[PDB]
Amino acid sequence: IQHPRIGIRPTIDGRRQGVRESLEVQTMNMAKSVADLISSTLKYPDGEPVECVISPSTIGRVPEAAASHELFKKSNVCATITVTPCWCYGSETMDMSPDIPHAIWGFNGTERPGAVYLAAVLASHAQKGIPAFGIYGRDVQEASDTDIPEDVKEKLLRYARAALATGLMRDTAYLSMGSVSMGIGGSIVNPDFFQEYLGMRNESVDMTEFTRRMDRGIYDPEEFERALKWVKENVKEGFDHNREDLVLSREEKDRQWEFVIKMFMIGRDLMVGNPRLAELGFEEEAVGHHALVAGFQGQRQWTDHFPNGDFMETFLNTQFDWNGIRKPFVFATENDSLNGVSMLFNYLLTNTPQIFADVRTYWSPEAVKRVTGHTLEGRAAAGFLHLINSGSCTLDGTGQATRDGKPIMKPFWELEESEVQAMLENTDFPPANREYFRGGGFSTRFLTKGDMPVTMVRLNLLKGVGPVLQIAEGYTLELPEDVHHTLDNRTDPGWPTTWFAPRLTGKGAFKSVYDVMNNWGANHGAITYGHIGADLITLASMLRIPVNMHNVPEEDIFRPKNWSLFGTEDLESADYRACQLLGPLHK
Ligand SMILES: [Mn+2]
Repeated sequence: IQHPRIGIRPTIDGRRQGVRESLEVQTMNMAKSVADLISSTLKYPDGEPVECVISPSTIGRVPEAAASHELFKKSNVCATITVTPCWCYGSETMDMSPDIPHAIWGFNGTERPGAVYLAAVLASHAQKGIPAFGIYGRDVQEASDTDIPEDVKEKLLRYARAALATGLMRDTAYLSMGSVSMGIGGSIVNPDFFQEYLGMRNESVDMTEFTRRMDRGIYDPEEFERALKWVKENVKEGFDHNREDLVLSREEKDRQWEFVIKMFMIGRDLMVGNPRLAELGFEEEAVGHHALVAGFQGQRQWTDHFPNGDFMETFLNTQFDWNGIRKPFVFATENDSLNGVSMLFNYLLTNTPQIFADVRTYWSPEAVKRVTGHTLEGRAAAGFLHLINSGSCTLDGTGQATRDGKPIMKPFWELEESEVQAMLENTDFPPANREYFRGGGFSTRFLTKGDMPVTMVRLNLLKGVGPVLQIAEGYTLELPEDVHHTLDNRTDPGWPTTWFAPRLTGKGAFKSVYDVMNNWGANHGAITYGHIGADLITLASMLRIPVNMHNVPEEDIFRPKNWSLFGTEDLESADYRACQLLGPLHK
């Protein structure tokens, strides 16, 4: 986990004999209050507070800009925020860095013409092709006021959350274990996308590596014994749906439990390395693959032979195991690298674990009535989607964590012991269906609680354009029990279920629930706790990824100010024109 910094640049009128001297304290204060707002509100994925760096002085002339640049170059700065209460000399004071985002906050004061600077400097940004965000508060503030108004706070934090996400991805790897899974497009990994858009490397390991490590004892035998004991005490094996001649013996199931535990360990060791392996004499394997995110191909070649990836996938994505409560390791079923990245976006913006799901079924009010006799009401009234992965899901996806008596998913450092216990208590692990997964294993089964606000998210590669992002804010649903059971028993009752209704807006692909499904670009989605659409739109514009589809209110759209120059009326097309022209950060 990197600690990318936000660089705060206090710019000032350069002229002295009184002018500059009298603005110094106010200008330096704006910088310090942004730093405080950020460091006391946001945290890195590891729970540490976000770190900021202020320029070595206020910036009135270019050599002060160069000094700031010098300091930032070596303080691991992933983005800048310029703050000012006054007029400053635009092109002499601006940050020229083309590979990171920039935001300018201009104080809305009258003696304090920060807004004139704001607009002038953003004009330079747009003219010189260096995208920058503009942060202007609705209400004139007194020259003395040091409160950051709420509209300003909101823009600053949104900008900062998205910037930090770009900073956390940069220079990390995606690891593939295996390759293409059952001709799924997202499993045909495109390194140009990772490299150009995300600043990321691609690593790769054939699944044979698992076998090698199991056969030769390349994992921690002490951990294994603690894991086996923990699993027996905490993991409840579920109902075996297998037909008579496919049902495994108690002995063979017990062996498979040992196997999937070692899978989890090896998967995790592959991603992030493990000091213990160096102690055991496997110095090369100890380093890992520097993976901020990864996937397991599984089907068909591995799952035809050996226990499936469900246990490994579930637990990497879950915020605890026998070693205690912890960050998740963002992990893609079927090596769907695009779903992995979709989950990664959500994860880095929220510090919360991520649901991987097949978008399995659209249930219309009509089909529910025919099948169950029940007329849908409330949030479910317009129909809904069955979100269900083929065996694995973050246990946090139960929705068993709670805030104000409402279901949520939490960053790991906020998880209480009773919440973790409730997640386990409400989860089952049915043996794998051996008509699909000959090699065996155990899937994960639970039902996500209703009434949880969530965002479903997907990146798709469009040939000759690149990645495009789709976003659907909505709510999890609680169906009447007999209705849930009917719909479930008829689909895949060995797997975990989330019932999802997207918010409809009457525009675009959100006129009906069917249209949301009909416009979804893959079999998979990434689903996070929270309504994070506006954050995703902001992140997307930083990465020059167009948004093909979202249900976020237009007034929450926050993009660099030069997008505006591509159009104010057809925001979608303006977004494609801007992303098209600017291209990916690292091309
Ligand atoms: Mn799938």
